Amino acid sequence: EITHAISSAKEQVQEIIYKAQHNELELKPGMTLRESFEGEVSRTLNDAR
Amino acid sequence: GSPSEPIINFLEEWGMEPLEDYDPAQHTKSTRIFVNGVWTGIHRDPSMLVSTMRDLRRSGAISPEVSIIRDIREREFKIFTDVGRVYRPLFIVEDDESKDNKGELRITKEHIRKIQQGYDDDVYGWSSLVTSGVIEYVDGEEEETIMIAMTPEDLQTRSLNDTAKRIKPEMSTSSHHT
Amino acid sequence: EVEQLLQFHVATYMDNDIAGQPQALQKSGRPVKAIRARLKGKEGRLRG
Amino acid sequence: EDNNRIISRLWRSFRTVKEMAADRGYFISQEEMDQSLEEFRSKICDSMGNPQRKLMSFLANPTPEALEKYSDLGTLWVEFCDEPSVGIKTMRNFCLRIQEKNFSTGIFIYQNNITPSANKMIPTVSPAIIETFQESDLVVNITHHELVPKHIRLSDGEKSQLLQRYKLKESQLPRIQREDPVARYLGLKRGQVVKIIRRSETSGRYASYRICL
Amino acid sequence: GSEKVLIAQERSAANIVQVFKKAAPSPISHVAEIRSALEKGSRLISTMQIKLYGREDKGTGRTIKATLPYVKQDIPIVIVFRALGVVPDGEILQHICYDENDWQMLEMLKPCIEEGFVIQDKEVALDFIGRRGSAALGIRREKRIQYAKDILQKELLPHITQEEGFETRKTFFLGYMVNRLLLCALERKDQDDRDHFGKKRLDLAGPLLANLFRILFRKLTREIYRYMQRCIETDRDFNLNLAVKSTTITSGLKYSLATGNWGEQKKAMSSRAGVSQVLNRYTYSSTLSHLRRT
Amino acid sequence: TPALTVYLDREIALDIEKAKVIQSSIEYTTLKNVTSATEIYYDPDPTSTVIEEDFDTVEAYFSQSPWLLRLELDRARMLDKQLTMNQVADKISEVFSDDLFVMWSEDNADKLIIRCRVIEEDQMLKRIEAHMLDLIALRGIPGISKVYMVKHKVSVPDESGEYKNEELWALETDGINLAEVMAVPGVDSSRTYSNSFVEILSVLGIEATRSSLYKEILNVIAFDGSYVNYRHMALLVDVMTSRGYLMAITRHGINRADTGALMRCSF
Amino acid sequence: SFRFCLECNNMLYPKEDKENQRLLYSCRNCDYTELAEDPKVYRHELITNIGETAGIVDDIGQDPTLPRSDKECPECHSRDCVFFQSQQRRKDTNMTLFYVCLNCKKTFRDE
Amino acid sequence: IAFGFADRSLPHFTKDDFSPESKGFVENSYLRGLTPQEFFFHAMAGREGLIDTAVKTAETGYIQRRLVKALEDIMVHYDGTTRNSLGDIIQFLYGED
RNA sequence: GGUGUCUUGGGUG
Ligand SMILES: [Zn+2]
Ligand SMILES: [Zn+2]
Repeated sequence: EITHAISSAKEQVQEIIYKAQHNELELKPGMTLRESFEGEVSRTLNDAR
Repeated sequence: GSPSEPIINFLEEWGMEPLEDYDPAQHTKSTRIFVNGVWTGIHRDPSMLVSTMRDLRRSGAISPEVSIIRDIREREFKIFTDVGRVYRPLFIVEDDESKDNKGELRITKEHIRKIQQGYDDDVYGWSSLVTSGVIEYVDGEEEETIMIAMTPEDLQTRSLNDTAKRIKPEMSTSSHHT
Repeated sequence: EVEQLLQFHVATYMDNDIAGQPQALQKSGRPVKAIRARLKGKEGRLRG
Repeated sequence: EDNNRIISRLWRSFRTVKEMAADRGYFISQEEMDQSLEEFRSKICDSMGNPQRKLMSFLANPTPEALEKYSDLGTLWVEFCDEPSVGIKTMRNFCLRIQEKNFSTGIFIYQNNITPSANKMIPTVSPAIIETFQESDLVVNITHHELVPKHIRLSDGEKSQLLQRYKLKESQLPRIQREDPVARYLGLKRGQVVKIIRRSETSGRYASYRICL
Repeated sequence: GSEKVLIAQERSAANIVQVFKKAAPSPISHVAEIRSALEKGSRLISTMQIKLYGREDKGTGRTIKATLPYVKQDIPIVIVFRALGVVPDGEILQHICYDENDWQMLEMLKPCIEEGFVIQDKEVALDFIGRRGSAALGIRREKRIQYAKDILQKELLPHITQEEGFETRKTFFLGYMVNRLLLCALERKDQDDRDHFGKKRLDLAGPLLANLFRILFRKLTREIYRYMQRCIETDRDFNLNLAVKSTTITSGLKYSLATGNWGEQKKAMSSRAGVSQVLNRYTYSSTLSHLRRT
Repeated sequence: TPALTVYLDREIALDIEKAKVIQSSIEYTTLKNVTSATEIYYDPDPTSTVIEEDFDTVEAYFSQSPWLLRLELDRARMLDKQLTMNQVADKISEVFSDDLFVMWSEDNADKLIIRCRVIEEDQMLKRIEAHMLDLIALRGIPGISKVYMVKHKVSVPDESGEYKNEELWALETDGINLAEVMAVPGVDSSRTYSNSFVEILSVLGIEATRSSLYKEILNVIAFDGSYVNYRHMALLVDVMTSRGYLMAITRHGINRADTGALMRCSF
Repeated sequence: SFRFCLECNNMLYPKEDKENQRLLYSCRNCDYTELAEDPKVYRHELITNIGETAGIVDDIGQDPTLPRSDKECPECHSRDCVFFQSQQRRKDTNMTLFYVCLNCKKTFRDE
Repeated sequence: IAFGFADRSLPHFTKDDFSPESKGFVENSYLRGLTPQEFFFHAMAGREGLIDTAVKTAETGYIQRRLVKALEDIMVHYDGTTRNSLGDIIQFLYGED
């Protein structure tokens, strides 16, 4: 179960990376595209753990 | 620390052009060569110059503690013979992309047999390994330009399922590692 | 010159931390422990 | 357009001034309290729409309660001046008119700036008192803010009672600056004591006292 | 009778250009700093910053001014290119611009050209440098020129060379430094990393003893001079075995290695302390670690 | 990090379009924010032109110095900020009444342009261009560099008296201007709050300063779930506001009291 | 892009020929004054993109540290290309990539 | 984990690799054991913690010293008031209750 | 019956 959850989070992060590289990420107020990307990835990985 | 005279002599021999022969109207692509932080010339083709310098260092002609740092985005070639640089040894992966020996370690079981013996078959110690081109030294700056495999098993991707041993990393983003 | 030497000795007898001048020094190279330095700091009279 | 905004801001400032006057103890007609934006524009603006600031200038008399309580409360004059920059000329006229009709207190609301040479005439015009406010400052009534509790100036006898109850001297009280926006809004003079009742999460209600610097 | 170990000293590298950002309430925004030293001796010689005056949207003049050693006021860059022997602004720019197609850098270089438009020859700019050399008052122009020319020759990038007739190489290094400055200023490259371990050096027993011995031996030679000043007056032959007070170097080395204060004894303050420490012999691994400390 | 919390009027506080209009009204935009690239053109004849696009515009604007400024305004930047050519040109003429003569292309024009005329003059044009791009305001309160559309879960009683949550749009903003934002129509002028209690003191008085100071200290302490009893922080904020002005906890604050010399020296 | 003097090798500044109303260019050192081609006298940019694809060299294929992708090269149908993101270092820049083929050295993109 | 090297965290990764493993995600547990890269990143984080612990205590002690000196002369008096050494009133009733 | 002073470096809490 644990390794499946970690693999799922790695796939989610790879999808966020694809979205950011193909200019499809949704920004946040008071926050840059790169800072939004980092915040979303950190949220994803913290919830994975 | 090491004298910079042989470095300068090799650079002048192999094709470095001076700054008294510099004209930025023509040299829009040339790579500038630094020796100990001193800009000493420019070259038309850093590739063969760095290849020859690395072969000279791995053959013993150049002091093993000499940094050879190519920068590609900045179009620079920096050679250091400074005193006080910190360095560490690494194995040398065969990187010439022309022979079946490509992509695996240059050190073999004959070298280990010689190291256990303590002499070559016509004293064989660590320095003989360093001078035979199977281990070289890298400082922090040169470390920027290299691609280090973590373990000798990482040189080849394995095809497992061991619930106890830790998963050695996938390393999937990159199609082919060099 | 000599009256100014007197002025400097009297000053550094009381305060050896005067801005923009050398410090009254001892034989060993250390500066003199002036009264102000006796009174100030973590280790001075008031806090120490 | 921008004329509507200017008129609206001026009307808001006028409403704040009237609330200031009534809070300080002067009697204001109940109809002039509820002065509306359109009725103000009717009574002040022109055919061209620009407003006559000489009609807003009113005269206030002490409410009988604020006379029984604050025996030193005279008659108030409030003037909206017409010159954006104000110099020694306009202050000279204002002080001459205030002393001319024995007005006790004169509030002088200006627009842009009051030059120091004019500013110097404020204290040398005893026994009358001249205060000035900027229109930008008067747009919002700060005593309506939730963080500003209600200030009530004590009378001389009540200040004496406060000092004797606590066996206090004036210098041993908490203090308020004469330039404090709520002290400026209340016309506090040196030595006068406000009473400040305010919310208390441990006791419900708490009365504080500050003396004016 | 006490075991002493020399702790390796960490210092920033020498002969490398580093470009730094600055702070908001500072007119200076970008600073290229280089320290210079020679391959022989490995001793500091001179330091030379090249600052970028003018904040973002403030400080209308976005000129760049160097800071040469031994001068009080910061000289504009075109002035020093002219003092070094390249007056025409086209040649200065060409020494700066390797690629004519680029336009932003050429657009950021004009205010410098305007603030240093007055000068058209080497002597006047070099006097302008001379008027700031922090020396005594009232030196005449012809030798103010010699002082400033000496500053431009030596104490300006001594690692390149300190001899005359090679000013073009110093101009080329100035162009490289200006280009790195502009690349950092135009956000086309990130600012240099102070903590990068490849830009640091470790000073072991060798260089430390070299520094201390150099200090003490210049001390000894000054003593020898102050003795040969007196004894030679007598007009006598002297055998030099009574002319050298050997206790100076011995006492200095012993004092530094026994106290740790790395410097002359009378300058214990302003000297590094703890360079030498009592070798830790509590257990074997503590000794092995203490001998490898930094 | 200065910041305001701008409570909206209730009618606005529930609708989102009205709140966004108030947001647009409160935010500060300069000509930099909508400018792509500025030129300088030599136009020797005011009644004619050496350019081939804007000749019709000035022939329709007609039926001084020969130095012309041709600045371009991107389309999407205007679109996103509800800004058109008309308001921008009006604002430029508001502060450049007679030292400047402005030509402007129309909003539907395939190129959004502005042209200006001066009334050796190759450097006053540069100074004027810099000063326009860096000092012409269009709308909003100076000092408010960003505005956010934030959501606050206030709990208010119902018509039955029972407390129920209620989801309202409020405003947060970078930078601080309490007095001028408090005046802006559509804002609940009686509830605007600032995280800089020096601003509170300058605007609202000393009692509001005490309240704000306690609010900040309670926020900093209770951030991580720590609980300090009320009376201690009440005492700390009462000492800092007792004289009528903010007394910092430093030598510069403590040592300006009237206490004995030995206390002050001991610190 | 301002030029330089054909005689004094300094830079020419704008000026006005009031007797012909034509923008000349005056040398502030010499007396030479030539007719110009472009009536632009100044330029200023804030949304720029020079340095988008410029961070590429011929021998960028020789870099052994660049990650290699499987994108098809539009030019030579080559199944091996190294890739990297925008070499511009501003804060608001994209994370969109650039793609360099090792066969034709033509740069391409995923668009 | 920042790109301390040029465009990478460690020299065992390729440039511009934003995957969790490159920028400091440790997939293993303590029981399973960390890889060398994960070991180094966790060491960086622990070092950050040690620096914080070593360095913030001085600021905190200074703050508490200043607070104590500011409030040292304040006592509840027999009439209930809270006054300083000058006798000036800070609160008319302690804690307002 | 009277067991001296100051700095540097390494640790413990
Ligand atoms: Zn010329
Ligand atoms: Zn291809």
